[PDB]
Amino acid sequence: EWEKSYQPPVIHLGRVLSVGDGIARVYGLKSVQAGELVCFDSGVKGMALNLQADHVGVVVFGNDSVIHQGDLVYRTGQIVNVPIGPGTLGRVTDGLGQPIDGKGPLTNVRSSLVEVKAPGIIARQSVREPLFTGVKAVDA
Amino acid sequence: ADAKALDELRKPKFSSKYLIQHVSQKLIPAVK
Amino acid sequence: LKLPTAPLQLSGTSAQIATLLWQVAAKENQLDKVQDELYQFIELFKQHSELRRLATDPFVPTLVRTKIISSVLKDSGASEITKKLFEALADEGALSALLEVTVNYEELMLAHKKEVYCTVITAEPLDKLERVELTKKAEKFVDAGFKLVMQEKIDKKLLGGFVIEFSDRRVDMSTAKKVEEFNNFVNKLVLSI
Amino acid sequence: PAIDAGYVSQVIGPVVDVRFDGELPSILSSLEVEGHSVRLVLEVAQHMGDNTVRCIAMDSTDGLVRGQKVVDTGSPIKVPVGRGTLGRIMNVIGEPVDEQGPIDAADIWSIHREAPEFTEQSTEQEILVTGIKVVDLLAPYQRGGKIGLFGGAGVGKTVLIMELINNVAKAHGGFSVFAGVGERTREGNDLYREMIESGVIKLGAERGNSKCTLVYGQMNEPPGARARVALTGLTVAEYFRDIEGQDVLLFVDNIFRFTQANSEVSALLGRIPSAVGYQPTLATDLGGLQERITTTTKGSITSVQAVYVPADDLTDPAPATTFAHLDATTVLSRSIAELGIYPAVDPLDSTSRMLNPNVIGAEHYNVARGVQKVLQDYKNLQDIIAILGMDELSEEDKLTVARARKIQRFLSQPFQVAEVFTGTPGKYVDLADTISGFQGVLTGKYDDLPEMAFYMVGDIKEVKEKADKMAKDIASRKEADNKKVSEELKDIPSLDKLVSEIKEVVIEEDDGLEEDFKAE
Ligand SMILES: Nc1ncnc2c1ncn2[C@@H]1O[C@H](COP(=O)(O)OP(=O)(O)O)[C@@H](O)[C@H]1O
Ligand SMILES: [Mg+2]
Repeated sequence: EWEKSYQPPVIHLGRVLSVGDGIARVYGLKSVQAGELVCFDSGVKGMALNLQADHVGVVVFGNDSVIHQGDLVYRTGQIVNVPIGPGTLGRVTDGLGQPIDGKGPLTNVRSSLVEVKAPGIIARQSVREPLFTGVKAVDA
Repeated sequence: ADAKALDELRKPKFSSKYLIQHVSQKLIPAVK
Repeated sequence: LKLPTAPLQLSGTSAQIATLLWQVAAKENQLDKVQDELYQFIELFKQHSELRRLATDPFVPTLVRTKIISSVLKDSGASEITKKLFEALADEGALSALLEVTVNYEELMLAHKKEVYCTVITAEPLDKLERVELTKKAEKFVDAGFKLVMQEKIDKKLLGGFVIEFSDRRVDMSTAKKVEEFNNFVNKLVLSI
Repeated sequence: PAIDAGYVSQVIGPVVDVRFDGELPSILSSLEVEGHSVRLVLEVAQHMGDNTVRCIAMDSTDGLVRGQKVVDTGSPIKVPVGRGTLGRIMNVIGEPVDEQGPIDAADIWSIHREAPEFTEQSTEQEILVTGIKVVDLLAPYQRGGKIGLFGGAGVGKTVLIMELINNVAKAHGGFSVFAGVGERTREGNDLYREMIESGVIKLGAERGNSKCTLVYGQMNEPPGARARVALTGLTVAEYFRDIEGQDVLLFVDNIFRFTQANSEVSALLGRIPSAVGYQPTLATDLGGLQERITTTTKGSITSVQAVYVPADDLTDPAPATTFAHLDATTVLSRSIAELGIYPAVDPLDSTSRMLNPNVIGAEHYNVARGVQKVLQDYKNLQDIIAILGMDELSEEDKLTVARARKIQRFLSQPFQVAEVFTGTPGKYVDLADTISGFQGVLTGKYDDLPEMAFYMVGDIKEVKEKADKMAKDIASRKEADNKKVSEELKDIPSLDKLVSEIKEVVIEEDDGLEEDFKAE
């Protein structure tokens, strides 16, 4: 059923104009979203921060020494997300959700956005049940 | 803008020469 | 006032010249005329050094720049839009912008003829039926009745199929990405099962 | 759909440049983005010059593409106002966020208007008795005036605003509008639930007998929303003042967040920054907002606004500009809170225009000036008391020090809204009780009591009650420990009788997390 439903998605390209000071200016990506996770061809991710009229300001999640002027920036199509779920329990991840403990990929997990609006006035209730820290200076 | 479309303007693409052969007949007295 | 709308919106102060140059040449129906007239100056700036002195040298007076461009373009039957264009740029010293107006006049002309220059990379050169299969398969990626103009290249590292390089975006319909995406899907499905 | 529909030109955080092909929107007019995840409303800030407007988004711009069609509403942000807004919650664009259905709108008003003119101003100085001793004595509030609570980061200017709600708003008769600008969402939910319990906000069929409208722009909102929710709450108050023509209360928690949200936006509107890092248009933005919160000839707005101070610095331009727009200033300081004196009002930095002998009377003004003279004379003695010791002043100096340490403790008071985390009952003090008690401490009738007799009491009767309550305590030593617990006959069971009653709980076998993650 995967192979009968298989569509090679039109990858949107974009050259790098200017990199340095931890931020790349990216030509192209005319359909990119504000706050979208873009992926450089060096494998280092980025976030489309400032959508300008003539370029896209991309802050680079990683060392920007691997980015050159003329590198290709593929957009991933989604706002900056991390894998969330019970498969993260026990795992040491970096700031983008990729595991750094070397225990393989995060199985049993699902990507969700890191920039979510906090729940509103009618979504809360009062804090009733306690959370015991095990420090008796604190819990008393 | 871009660069890769702008490198292609290094190639001759004029497809008519009623100006390039006219201006050299009138540029040099005008600048002299 | 009442001008025909540009085929696509563009950037600032150099494409805004080319948008306005397209918007007045469309009311004159001289779109292909001045696109030929802009191209002739680009070879003209390639020939003479005393002409591209008027665009780079900051010591020519702004009177001598606007007189020489008029004293050359009295004649030759150049369109009255371009001889009004070059007097606008010579008064402001924006003669250097012509190389950037022309590349912004091009894609306005390209989106008026609704053509899009793509590049096809296949494993073997095509048939004359494989081309008409490929054209209607690649016509699902443009957003209107665009006349697709293909180019053909060969990469045998692809094991059959094609990729399209639209110079904005790329679609990889090759069997190489198909088999590696297949193996990724299989090796990630047995990661769970 | 060609004209009156522009497209997103560029997106710089909360600042969206929208390009129109012709017939641009006016400044302050609201626009709508088509096909966003939530309703995204932009509000035009500038005409950038090349058929481009520059807007501020009232929600998050995450997910905008630079081609998205933006329709123009032809009007500024228009929120519902009227009596059908009472007992509801609104956000910055007037949408209900209480899940009680649509807001029944007596009118749909724009949130932008000019200040009332000079001839509509009313000069009427009547006092507002708050029940708080330091407020009623040293900086009395005007009934119909602008009140500011200054202080930074945990000094108590939300507990002061809730005590002012609890005292003034319950005994008011008019309507109230709480505009929560840039505050905690926990606090807004606390106020909403506490106002449901008090009947100030009623739900459902008897909703129209509510006495409060909440407009919440809390600190999880993007800087376009916090910069404009005070205007929405102001419009809901302005309708009751102008059209219904009655006296209302406007409680704005952290009007500093309006200034801060404009300071966040204005870095991206392409401006040279002003002093400490704020926008160049600080004073005029703050002024044009504050000059609408006035008493006029057609109605009254009693405005209580908490003002945050950054880094406990009053010389910061956002508090220093707010100082001029207020009639009563209540400066809460951190060191007075660290002394345990709550409400932590600095009595030598809080002022009022009602502290005038022609407004509050002669003995009230004289008692207030005498308390401030004792406190200033004690503040001038702080260095030598610190480095030489108390034992080297003159006798009148160390009488001044004792009376000042008495009136510092006596200015503190237990709050009825703080009785859930203190344990002391709250003490509403009448104004005459405050004047009489402080005249008693000033003349010298109470040089005999201890200092801690004055700490956290209502009035001058309760200092004597607490004096005998704490001098019977040093005599409180009773005989034989009064046991009656040694072998109580069949009242205290054994331990295994008591473990025989406690229920067994079931421990559900390694957290069950993968079985319900695959449920979706
Ligand atoms: N009136 C008060 N009486 C006693 N404690 C207070 C009082 N006001 C504030 N506090 C203490 O200080 C904290 C800050 O109160 P709050 O009014 O929320 O301050 P802010 O809003 O300025 O941060 C409270 O949680 C409490 O511990
Ligand atoms: Mg607070």
